[PDB]
Amino acid sequence: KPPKGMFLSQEDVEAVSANATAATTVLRQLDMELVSVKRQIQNIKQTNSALKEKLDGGIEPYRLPEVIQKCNARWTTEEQLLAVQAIRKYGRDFQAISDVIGNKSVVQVKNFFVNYRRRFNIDEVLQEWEAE
Amino acid sequence: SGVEGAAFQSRLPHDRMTSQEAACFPDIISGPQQTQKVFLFIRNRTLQLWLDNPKIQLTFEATLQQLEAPYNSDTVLVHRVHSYLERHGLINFGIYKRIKPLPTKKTGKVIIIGSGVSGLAAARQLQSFGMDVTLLEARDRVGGRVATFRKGNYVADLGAMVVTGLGGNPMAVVSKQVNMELAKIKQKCPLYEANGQAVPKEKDEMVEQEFNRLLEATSYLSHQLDFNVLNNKPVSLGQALEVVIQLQEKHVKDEQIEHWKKIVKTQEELKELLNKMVNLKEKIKELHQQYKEASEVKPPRDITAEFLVKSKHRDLTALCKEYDELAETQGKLEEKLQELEANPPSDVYLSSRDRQILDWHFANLEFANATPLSTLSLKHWDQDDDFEFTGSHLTVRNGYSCVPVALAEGLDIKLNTAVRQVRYTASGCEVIAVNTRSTSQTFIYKCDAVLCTLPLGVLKQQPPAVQFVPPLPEWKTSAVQRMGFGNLNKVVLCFDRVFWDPSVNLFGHVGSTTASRGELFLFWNLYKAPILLALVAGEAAGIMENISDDVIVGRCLAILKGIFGSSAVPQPKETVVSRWRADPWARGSYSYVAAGSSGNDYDLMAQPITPGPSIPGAPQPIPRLFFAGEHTIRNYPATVHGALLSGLREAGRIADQFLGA
Ligand SMILES: Cc1cc2nc3c(=O)[nH]c(=O)nc-3n(C[C@H](O)[C@H](O)[C@H](O)COP(=O)(O)OP(=O)(O)OC[C@H]3O[C@@H](n4cnc5c(N)ncnc54)[C@H](O)[C@@H]3O)c2cc1C
Ligand SMILES: O=CCCc1cc(F)cc(F)c1OCc1ccccc1
Repeated sequence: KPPKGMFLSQEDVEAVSANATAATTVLRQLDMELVSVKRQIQNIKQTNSALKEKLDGGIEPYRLPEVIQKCNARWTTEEQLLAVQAIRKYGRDFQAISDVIGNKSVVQVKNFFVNYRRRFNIDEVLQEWEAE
Repeated sequence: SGVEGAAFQSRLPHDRMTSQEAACFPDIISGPQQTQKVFLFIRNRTLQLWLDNPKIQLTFEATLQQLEAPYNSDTVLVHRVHSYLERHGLINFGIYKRIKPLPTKKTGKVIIIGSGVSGLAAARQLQSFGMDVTLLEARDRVGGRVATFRKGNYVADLGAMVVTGLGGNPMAVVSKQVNMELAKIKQKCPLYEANGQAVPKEKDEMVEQEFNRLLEATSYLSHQLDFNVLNNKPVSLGQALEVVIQLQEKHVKDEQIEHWKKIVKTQEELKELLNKMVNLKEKIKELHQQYKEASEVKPPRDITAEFLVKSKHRDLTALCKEYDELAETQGKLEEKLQELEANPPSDVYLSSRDRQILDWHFANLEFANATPLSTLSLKHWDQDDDFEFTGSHLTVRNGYSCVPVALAEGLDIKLNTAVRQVRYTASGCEVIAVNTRSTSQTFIYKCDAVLCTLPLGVLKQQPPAVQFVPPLPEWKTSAVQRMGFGNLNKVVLCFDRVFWDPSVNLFGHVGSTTASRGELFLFWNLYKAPILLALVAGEAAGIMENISDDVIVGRCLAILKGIFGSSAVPQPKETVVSRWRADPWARGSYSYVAAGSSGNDYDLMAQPITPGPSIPGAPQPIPRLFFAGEHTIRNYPATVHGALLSGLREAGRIADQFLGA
């Protein structure tokens, strides 16, 4: 029930009246508290300004061009051999495996996992991936 | 309505009987509702007839002829109601032409100490009732704290000068009885900071509003947080305002800390994000080198060499995707951080200019209460608030003294007679007094009863100006100690020409320090001849009394020169400076509800004193020593109307005691 924009808690009232110099002490500690928060803002602004200056150049010297490859349905020998190595390295990450081969959808990779499960010791290969 | 307005104008509920009426008509208030309504109409109509023409006495016979059936059928009831109104001063008070000339058989003898308004009003009543009345006045004039300076065409009031609203105000009746040139006080009051520049309209309003909100807050602090005692002593309005202001300054710092903490939290979220990016950039940089080396193994290559190119490629685009998202988040954070960096909460609760203007509003309150805010009772300082009259405040253009002078016509007033001692016994009273012009001329006044209307300042004197034999009992002296008696002074400045704004009755000077906020803070243009009044309030009142008039007038002219220009302000032709605390017949200006006091002390002040028996085992004596004056009326203290009412009260009380009701 206090006027709008007045602030008057029982808690604060006692803290400003419990002592002869309670008020100025309270407000002094809030002054120093604010000073040390501003001090901390200065250190981070300068720390972050140094970090921004390291990101000068973005990653633009390092971005490859984006090639699109017509998602073909036939598995060349060379494409099967890429999948087996991608399994060895990426496990069940069907997306990464697709991105490596280039012309094979995520599902086509999944289908590959079963059709060539026997002939490519795919189980042995996944076990081999889980060691490292 | 009409009979309803009569009750309202008499400070009476129209549809209900008061405590006082219950006392005089217990048969009616304890009886059926229908007779109470008949009583209330008889009372309200008799009030109306009186109010509709207060220049002539309203007699019982005249009242009955004007009542109509069924209300004029119980004539005993009408006569009882009329006499009640007459005795208590609700009709036929003030100055009226008397139909039946005053009977010569005078019954009883009353000495009235003081011929201010309270003393005068009682005396008029007591004479009307047939008693022998003498007033003893220390000064060479009537009116007490109604004191009008008059020289030539210059007329200006050194004491009371404002008639509050006329709705419910007994001064309204008096003003139809006395030629008072009442004029509305336009409340617009421009302020000029110490450098003479006007306070811009934006700032005048921001701070007045803050002033009003600070007052509300102390009241919240009083009622909701029961913050009424601190360190075993009663809290004052002053302390409460300090505590409220301290907490608003605290909240401003709390809000600043909360704000910069949102910036630190965000900067730190950004630091962590940047560290994640410089490491990812380095990892990308090194990976690209690998992709470059592997793709420079010119084909035809075996399928592991091909897998190396294609998987480094895939690994690199993923890290670039990871880095592109982290940079999208870096923009979202640098946004928050720039919005926050641009929304800083208020820097300060009040600037130094703010605080000075605020102090003018505090000085204005110190004026209204004639006392520093550190002395006002937080719990009770505004207890008379629910009794304020309705209507515009007014001033008395021909000088308020026209009222006491008029009331004094026909009374036996011994001026220049300072009471030194009040003796009251079971058999009567003796008032010992001296001539103020040669204190060796001693006077003894024997009487049935003494109405003491000495100011609370005089009653407070140690050592005493006026000795009571036997001494006043503790319950009365303790009240006298607790009650506040404050101080307020005026500087009258009479010029030959008007250099201020003629359509502006008030303007303020904003002092530069809290300490001096009461010093010449407000100026009044109230009169026909070019006169400015200047107020000294608060802590400044008492201090300026030990400064010469020439310096006080000098400080005034300096202030006015700053506001209106050095060439526009000539030297005054006449100046007066009040020193009310030093006035030994006043010892202050008017009472205030002090910390540690309350409304009940005003009732205690009004309680009469009853001596003990002369012979032991003798029947209980009647009361002998009665009290009136502004310090004796709980609901209207510190006013002229309050004093007038208190005199009417005691005259009824005394007449009831010595003539019978
Ligand atoms: C500066 C100032 C501004 C005010 N402004 C406001 C205002 O504008 N409007 C308003 O309504 N009220 C105001 N008041 C208050 C108002 O003036 C008083 O409440 C009222 O006039 C006092 O009436 P009273 O009869 O109780 O006391 P007083 O008028 O003081 O009467 C007491 C009398 O007793 C006399 N006396 C004292 N000692 C002795 C003694 N030893 N022997 C004999 N006689 C003695 C005094 O001289 C005086 O005449 C103001 C008062 C002052 C001083
Ligand atoms: O000149 C003296 C002022 C006397 C005074 C004392 C009161 F106790 C009540 C008043 F009505 C009043 O006068 C008008 C006033 C009203 C509000 C604020 C300040 C003054």
